[PDB]
Amino acid sequence: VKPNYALKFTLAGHTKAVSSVKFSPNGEWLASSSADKLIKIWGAYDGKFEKTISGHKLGISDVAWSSDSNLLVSASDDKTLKIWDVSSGKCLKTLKGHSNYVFCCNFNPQSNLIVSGSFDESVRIWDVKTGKCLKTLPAHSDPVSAVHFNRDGSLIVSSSYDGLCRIWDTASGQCLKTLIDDDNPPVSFVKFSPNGKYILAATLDNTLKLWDYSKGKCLKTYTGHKNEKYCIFANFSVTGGKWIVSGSEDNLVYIWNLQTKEIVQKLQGHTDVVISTACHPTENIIASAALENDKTIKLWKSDC
Amino acid sequence: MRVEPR
Repeated sequence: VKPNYALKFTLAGHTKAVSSVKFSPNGEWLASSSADKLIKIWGAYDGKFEKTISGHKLGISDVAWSSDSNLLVSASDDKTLKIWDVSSGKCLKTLKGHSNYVFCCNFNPQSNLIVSGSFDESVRIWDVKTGKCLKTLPAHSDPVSAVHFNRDGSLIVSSSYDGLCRIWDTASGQCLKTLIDDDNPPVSFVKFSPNGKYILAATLDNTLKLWDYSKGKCLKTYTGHKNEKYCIFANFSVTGGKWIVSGSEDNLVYIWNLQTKEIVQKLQGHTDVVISTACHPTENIIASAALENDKTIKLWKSDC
Repeated sequence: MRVEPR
């Protein structure tokens, strides 16, 4: 079985490169962050622009939804994160304390906590209600490229240019595991599988790997794409067939079979590096976004 | 700056 993703919409309106796109957990919305210091909200199913959210003093590298789809968090080069009410567009909180560009962010499932990773080689855990920083993990010896909570929020996975993935106990901040592999290539992205048993990690040697968290063993490898310079988002697609979805520096969206590792589709149409992909929580829908020479988001639909 | 190469 192979998917047949086809272009449904292109979304234009960011004035610089787009950095991240995410579907709202309720499937209604796509949120995009960009170098032009803006977040934009679009309808997931019709591509209609809904609103712009602004207030960061520099560009935004990541954005994430709360579980109830009511809040957003953004990570910015102005060294802060911001918590936003989506319906009103107002900034509810500004999370300060990182000493460098903030690069990645995510809510936990309960959405009382936010995790962030920064160029200051640190991971921080923040309280949503008060905006205070609860914990600072001396997580890495290089910039932190990704942070992600597991299914129930008891664990944090982080990745860094230092070549390490680290599993942390959220409650204690103690490191439970470190994944190392061979020649220590920079790790550009990491995230838990939906079941929380596996970890998908991108390295800047044109490689994706599926690791079993419990065993510390790499189970699958995915290649054929170009990934050497940027921290590209990758995804588990679970609404139809079980795919791995990633962007690529050859302007293509790559889709692999999870079990067999064969490339099952390449989505063509972007005119720059595809920095971010996102998979719709209930429909076979992919959102992709590209850098300076493109500046657009594309929505793709498939039957499986 | 995710939009800039390393």
